Amino acid sequence: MDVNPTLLFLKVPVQNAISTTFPYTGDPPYSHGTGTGYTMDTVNRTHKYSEKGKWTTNTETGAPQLNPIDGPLPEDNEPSGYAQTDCVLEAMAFLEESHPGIFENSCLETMEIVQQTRVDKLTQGRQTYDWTLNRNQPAATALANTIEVFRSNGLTANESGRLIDFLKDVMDSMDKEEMEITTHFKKQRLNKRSYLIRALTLNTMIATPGMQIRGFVYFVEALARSICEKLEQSGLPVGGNEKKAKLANVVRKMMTNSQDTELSFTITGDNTKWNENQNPRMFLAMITYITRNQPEWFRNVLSIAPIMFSNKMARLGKGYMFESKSMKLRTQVPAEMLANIDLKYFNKSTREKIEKIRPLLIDGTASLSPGMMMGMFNMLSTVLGVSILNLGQKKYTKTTYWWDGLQSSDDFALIVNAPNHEGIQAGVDRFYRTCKLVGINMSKKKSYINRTGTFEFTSFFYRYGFVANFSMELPSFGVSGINESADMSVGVTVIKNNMINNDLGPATAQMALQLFIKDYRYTYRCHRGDTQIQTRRAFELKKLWEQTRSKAGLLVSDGGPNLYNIRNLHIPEVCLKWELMDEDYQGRLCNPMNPFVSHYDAVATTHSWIPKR
Amino acid sequence: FEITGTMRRLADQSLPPNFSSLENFRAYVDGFEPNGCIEGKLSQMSKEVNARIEPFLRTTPRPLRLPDGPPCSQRSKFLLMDALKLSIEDPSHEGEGIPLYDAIKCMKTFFGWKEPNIIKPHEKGINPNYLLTWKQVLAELQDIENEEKIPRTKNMKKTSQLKWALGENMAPEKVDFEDCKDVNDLKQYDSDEPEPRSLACWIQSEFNKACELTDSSWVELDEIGEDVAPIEHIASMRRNYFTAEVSHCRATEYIMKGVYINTALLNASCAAMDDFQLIPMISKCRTKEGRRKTNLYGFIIKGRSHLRNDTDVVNFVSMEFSLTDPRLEPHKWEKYCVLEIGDMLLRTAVGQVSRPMFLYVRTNGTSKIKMKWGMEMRRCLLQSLQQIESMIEAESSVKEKDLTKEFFENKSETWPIGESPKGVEEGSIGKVCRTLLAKSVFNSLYASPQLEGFSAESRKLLLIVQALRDNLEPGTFDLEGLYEAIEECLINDPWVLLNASWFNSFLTHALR
Amino acid sequence: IKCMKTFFGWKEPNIIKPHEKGINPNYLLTWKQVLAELQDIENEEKIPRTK
Amino acid sequence: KNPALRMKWMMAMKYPITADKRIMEMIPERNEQGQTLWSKTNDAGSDRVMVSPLAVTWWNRNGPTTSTVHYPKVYKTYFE
Repeated sequence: MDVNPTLLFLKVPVQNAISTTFPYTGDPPYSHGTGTGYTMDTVNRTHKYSEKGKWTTNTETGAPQLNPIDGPLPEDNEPSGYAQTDCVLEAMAFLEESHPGIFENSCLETMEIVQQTRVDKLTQGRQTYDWTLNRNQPAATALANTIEVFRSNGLTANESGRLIDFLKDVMDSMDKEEMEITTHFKKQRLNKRSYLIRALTLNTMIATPGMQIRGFVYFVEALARSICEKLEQSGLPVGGNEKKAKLANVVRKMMTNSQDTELSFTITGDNTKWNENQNPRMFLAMITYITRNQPEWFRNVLSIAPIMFSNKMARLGKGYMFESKSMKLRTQVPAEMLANIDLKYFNKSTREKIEKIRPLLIDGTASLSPGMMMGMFNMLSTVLGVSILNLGQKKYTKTTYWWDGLQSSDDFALIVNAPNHEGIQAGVDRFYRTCKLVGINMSKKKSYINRTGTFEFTSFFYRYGFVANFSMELPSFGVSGINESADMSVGVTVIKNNMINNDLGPATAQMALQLFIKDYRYTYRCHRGDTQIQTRRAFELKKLWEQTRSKAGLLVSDGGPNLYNIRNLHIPEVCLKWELMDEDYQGRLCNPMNPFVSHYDAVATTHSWIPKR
Repeated sequence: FEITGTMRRLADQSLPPNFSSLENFRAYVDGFEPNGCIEGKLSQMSKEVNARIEPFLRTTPRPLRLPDGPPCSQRSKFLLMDALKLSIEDPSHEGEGIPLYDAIKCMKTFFGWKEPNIIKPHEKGINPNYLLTWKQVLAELQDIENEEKIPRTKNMKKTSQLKWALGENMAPEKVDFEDCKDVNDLKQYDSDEPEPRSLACWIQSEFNKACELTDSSWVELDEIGEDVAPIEHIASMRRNYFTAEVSHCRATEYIMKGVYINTALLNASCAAMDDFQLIPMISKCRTKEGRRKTNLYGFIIKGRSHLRNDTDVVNFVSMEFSLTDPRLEPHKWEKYCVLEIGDMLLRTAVGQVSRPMFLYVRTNGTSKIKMKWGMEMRRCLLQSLQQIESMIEAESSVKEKDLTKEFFENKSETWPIGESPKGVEEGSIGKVCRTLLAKSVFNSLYASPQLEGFSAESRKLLLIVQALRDNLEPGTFDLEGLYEAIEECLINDPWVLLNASWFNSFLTHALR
Repeated sequence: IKCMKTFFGWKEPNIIKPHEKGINPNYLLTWKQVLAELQDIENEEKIPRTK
Repeated sequence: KNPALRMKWMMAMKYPITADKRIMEMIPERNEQGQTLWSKTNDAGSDRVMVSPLAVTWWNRNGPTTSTVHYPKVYKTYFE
């Protein structure tokens, strides 16, 4: 008998056992797919899908920027970023018409948010390209570096505390011909061109922007979030429980008025080259349409991020690595040597990349005017997709078929109803061509269509009114490494949050609690006082064991038992046991005069000590 | 708020064509009215831009084309089904024994050592170096009793055979490009496309043996708070029924082996950064009678472990005891050099039998990111459980009842779980649990981007086949593109090739 | 050491029956030193054969 | 970089905890079994003293007791 797990699908439907098709449920230990060659391929692919655009050398940049929009309509099913301004504006107008006043209101909440926005909030972010060291650094240090260099220059208004003044300081740096840096260890000068190019690079790490643009992108993201919160078709930015209902809602909405003779078909669709085709200039048009009949200052603030994304550049990784079979060497080339170099040193495959990319090289940074990068305007792209979906109402198609569905950042599910199969095909084709008009390409290889009742949307497998409830990211059943008192609370809080966010199962949560308690006891040497395992603490923990009458009130760090279950994870351990602790044990454990403490929710006990540094 | 200078002139070029100034475009947008350009541009668009649906019938899907070539070879970091243990019992006074003296105690229980000789030579190595490394390992374990003070850890002598084995001398020099500009053979890393390999039969046997039951308990989980809520009762019932059936599985032994070995490697790398430290391969279990048992699988000699990032590689040499002759399936052991080191005496029901005992030796490399992956293999339990639990809740929704009792307690083995010469066999809920655990463990051990891509791309084909089986009229847009996407991930990995073969078997049996 | 690790009833020592021709605090301190020097074994980089 | 591995390594150390200087006048240097509870060693840059994890259990089983009547009410939401 040759075991075969996949044969379980002969009896169990795939949607029921879909969790067995995910190999890791975590983070695999290779994290590959990044490098200079990948960045070069990405830029070449972006410039290949828009070959029929207009080339123009930028005055302030000097690099050939490509403008593909309003270009020729595509002739085939290949990817194309030849979007149309008029179609985009018409889609925005119809979206605003179907939801009257949404843009105005969203502008009011965006103004409310933008008023009190703090500069310190910009510290919350992933790795940021520091424009001073020309390398990737955490945002908490990038913000400090940029504000200190601005202080060294005539740009010391960002200490006003409001992020608007920081952005104004960023604005004023554009019209200064010399940026000077004094590193307390040298004198550095950047002219107009060098500072401008350094302020418009997307550094590899998927890439990351600089620090001068995170503030600008945050406001447009807030505006798009406000737009999406009023949009039903959007699958963002809701969590898990409020999002699982959207699938059932859209299924029911498309199956109520439909009788038994009108066909309904759903497509579980995926979008191909989502970020290599959408253009910042269309995002500029959408921003302008959204903020019409609005104060000039607010419109001006939100209008610049698409401009920078239209005039951005991509950094070329760290470079390449050579080898020798005679002198035994591993010399490297950095990115800055890819402009002038001998092409024989590379293989056949990389040579074509270099030949295609060479016209776009400017100071070691390729010019990338069309396209985007991974996950920057996800909410805005969701808004555009929802606007395209909105055109499926019978008042817009003017035909016997009509479509509606859900659109996330790049994933979409679309239900179309039509009296006949030919009507279904016509509606699918019309949706496809309408998406093509706006620079949205649907992956034909990754998409499939069937009858309504089963589909998928952002790893949510809907089948006959049921959505599979499993966690795609399992918790860490390990100690945080702070101290005995903090680790218990953090672990139980993590398990509780993961149950209430990722829909972790109760039995899996219980086993995760068991594993966490085992790890905690082995890390802190706090096994139960009645155990036979011998450690350096085992004597003391036993002397506290027999001494204590009510042994169920002892903390786990004190050799006590585990009283945690599904119902108790919101109660801190000290609070959970403050009815079985002995009076003397309570006095000793929570003595304010203990020598271990000195003046995520834990009572201050003697277990809140400070480890060695 | 105003924009002046650089962005005023820069915005004019960040607009759609036929536009000169940002203010002009801004004024134009304010007066825009929908005149119906979308329908006109649809009329102009060519008819070749479509989304034609080709139907998906019961004769449309074809089997995946597995690659051809020489058979695949083992690439695991330790022996899985060929492992041999030297075990010692432990009562209760041995609480925390040093892993080095446990290894010595385990080796002292064997008296069948012979003069080593090379059974299968490595084709890309100096086999006498492996022989000398094994001899040095044996010798340096006897000098321990001859020291004035007993050491806690053993660091090996940096001999020539160890230096060659650990790759301490082939590391080339990091020199700047300016000083080696004019070299006649200075090219970039030869990224020769991996050689495609055929699927061999050993990996299926490995998976078969991974789902079986052993005579020892490998996980001993701690207690939990008392159950009060009904949901706690259901969760405890599911968890206890899962654990009581999976605790004796061989996949759990693989989990424990990985955890212990990777923990020891990480500790040695963090502590003895300059030493050629000897690390025993130790696992601990409980016998059927409740006695602690310590098992020694072999030894690992660690190289220099000056680790700065999580991608820096530690080289090591692994010597593992075995009873399987490497000449039965020599292609599985491409990367090994196998010696004959002793004669084990197995006491079977028909008496004592003497069998050769071999040592499998190979050079391997790990890293901090890989060791942390191996330390947290207990997640394979948490994953496996939620795969069973999600199969219950999904099935218990159509009946709107609880089917936990109807699954574990119902003694009708009703789940198709494997092939057979006669046909498709069926197993019970417990065997299914162990098979899912083994699948998770093998996904962890043979983790690769090819497996990730294959799983992601074959999920869609599985869903399409399911829609066909539901008479939902499935429709595709480019099925050949999907097939080529799947077949791109099948190159040389035995686990991914086995999963593709499993998919082929499911496809040929589902359309009947 | 293994035999001593099986006992957890250790207490603060005190003299029950004093020696009539000796310095009993010396005996108390000798027992305390015996107990203490058996725990310093784990604090050595190499384990000694004899103490 | 990973706090968990650091915590596991540092708990194997002899005096991983820092305490106030006054601890040496509250707990004995060694317990009933001869295990040393703290060492006369200052902190890296402060006046704190090195302390074993055994000292926390010693305090919890032998330290002075005080009044803990208002503790159940100060964390009103947690005890509720």
